[PDB]
Amino acid sequence: VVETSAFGHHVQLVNREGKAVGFIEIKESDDEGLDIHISANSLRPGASLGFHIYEKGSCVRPDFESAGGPFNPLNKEHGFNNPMGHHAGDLPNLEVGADGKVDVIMNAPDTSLKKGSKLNILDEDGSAFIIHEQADDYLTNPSGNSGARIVCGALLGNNEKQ
Repeated sequence: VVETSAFGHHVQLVNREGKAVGFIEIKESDDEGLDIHISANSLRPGASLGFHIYEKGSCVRPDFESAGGPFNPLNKEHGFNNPMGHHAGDLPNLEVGADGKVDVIMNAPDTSLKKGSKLNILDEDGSAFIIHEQADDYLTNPSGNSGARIVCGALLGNNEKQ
């Protein structure tokens, strides 16, 4: 009939235009690196639905103490090979095209998300996942965007003591 997720409490990845409405379904395992199922869904356009750890707190920081986010200025050109050039700041491997079925669970640096605390990989910005600044929804007419903060999902664990 219907199914259900595993664990709870996660950073939902939704977009005002992306249409995405998945979530960060992490299911700590016990093998190597990680074995979570962080992949959004409910999309269509070749837009993005989040980004790599590059945000300060999940919708809990305006702009003052180290903005963070991506790098480089606006720069809205993107040319496979132009005289101007472009870089932006790298793009996440999750820009629709497969139902946002992008689950990273193969070879990891140090994703000890099975230590016994969801994701004990709290380093500067644990796991940040901002769902914005990307879209490229070829619509222009309704209410697309192609760059604008609306959703987020940066849940960077916090820990500190003497």
